[PDB]
Amino acid sequence: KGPNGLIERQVTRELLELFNIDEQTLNTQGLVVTTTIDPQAQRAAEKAVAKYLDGQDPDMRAAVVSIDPHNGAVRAYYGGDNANGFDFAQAGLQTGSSFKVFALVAALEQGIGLGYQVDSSPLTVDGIKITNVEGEGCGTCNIAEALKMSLNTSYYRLMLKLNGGPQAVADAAHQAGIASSFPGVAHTLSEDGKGGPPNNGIVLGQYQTRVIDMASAYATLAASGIYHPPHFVQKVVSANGQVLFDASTADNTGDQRIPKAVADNVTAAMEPIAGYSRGHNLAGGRDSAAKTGTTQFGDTTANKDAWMVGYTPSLSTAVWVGTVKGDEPLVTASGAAIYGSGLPSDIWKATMDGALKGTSNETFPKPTEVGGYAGVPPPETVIQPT
Repeated sequence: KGPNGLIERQVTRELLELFNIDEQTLNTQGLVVTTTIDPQAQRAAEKAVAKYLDGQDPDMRAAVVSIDPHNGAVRAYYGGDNANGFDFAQAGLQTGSSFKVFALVAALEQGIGLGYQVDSSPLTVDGIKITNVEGEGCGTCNIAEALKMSLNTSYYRLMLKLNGGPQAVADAAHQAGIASSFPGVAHTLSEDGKGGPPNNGIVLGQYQTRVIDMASAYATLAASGIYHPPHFVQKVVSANGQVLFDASTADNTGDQRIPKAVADNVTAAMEPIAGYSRGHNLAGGRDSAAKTGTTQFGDTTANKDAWMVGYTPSLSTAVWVGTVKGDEPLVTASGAAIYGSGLPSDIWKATMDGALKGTSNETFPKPTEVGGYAGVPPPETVIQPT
């Protein structure tokens, strides 16, 4: 069946929850279910994956989820190639340097603006040395620049400035739409596993999160802080045409999870990142807001997971690349390590370009001020001899 079968499994799970029935009952009713999938987006995601994984190591894997920020509809969903196999778009995965976007949300919510300056040098805290996986430093620079350069050190210091520290980061992530639980994880972003607080590694993307969670949380940002629960079912009709559910008819205001000024300043900091990240601006001069991620393998100089998550006002797409075993250096066929700015960014760009083909280029709202800064700070008579 293909990627199609993974979509069918999510749709089924959603219907079971909607109707409070078991699968045996569902499958004998003769229902016709319209999904949220956009064919054009779905094909673009599938093509992009095949193009960039073609000829690589067969243990390489990817997952792609695209959500409409206007309503939470899942427009494209790629969890793997096998209908009855594993769905990497629901796996608990480390997010590495992409997670620190939530620390930026947390900081802006406490009135710290994009111009706030922080040291980016290496840091040691409780015996652990903290350095930047992507290998950049700026001395001291503003937190917008630190986001673009993926400065984990800066954001670790920023987190420790916040009221609540790592809990502020988890609270912002959860509010954005990172789910509080999923299968295999009863309490996300919790060190004890029971609802207790995270440790400092949250800002380093060390907790497990799903690709669908990242696409959804970034969609909240894309919608100026309005959250919509992600869903796969658009409409359900009975065997003889009675509408039993229709997402179109429901109360489609969302919930204001993040204040608009905060979300719009996050977007402003993220706008340059696609182009900065090895020239992955969207085709045709279309603006975007994006964030790369890489996780470190063990405490080596190798990488394990690589991410690109980014959006326009009309689509938010998260892309992960890793390996099926999850226990080995992430490298291309050339031998080189995979960072978020490489293959996951290739896939994100191709997916988004193909999904948004046939639409005009949108622009982002002008941000208003937070902590004294609105958006990213911008960059004789001669007599001789005597």
